[PDB]
Amino acid sequence: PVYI
Amino acid sequence: EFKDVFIEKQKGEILGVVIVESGWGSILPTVIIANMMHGGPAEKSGKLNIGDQIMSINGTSLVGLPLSTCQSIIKGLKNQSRVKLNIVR
Repeated sequence: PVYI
Repeated sequence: EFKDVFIEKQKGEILGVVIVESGWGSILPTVIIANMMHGGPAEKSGKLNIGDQIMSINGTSLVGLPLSTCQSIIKGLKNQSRVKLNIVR
């Protein structure tokens, strides 16, 4: 889920 | 409860976390740590744990802006050595  | 998070890491290690729209009671219109990279500086530190609401990062106030906006805030500081966040456990 798109890691920041 | 509010808490000033401090994630000391190195560049090229973003942070390792996932945020989403705070659909909870909405105590503070911010994002929710829905996921975390179990291995990066996020898990290494410990100060950051899933189920927390992040308000502002290094001054960047998130309390009000959408999710996409917040994501941009963090992804922007992908080369930081110290992440000073103000979230509420």
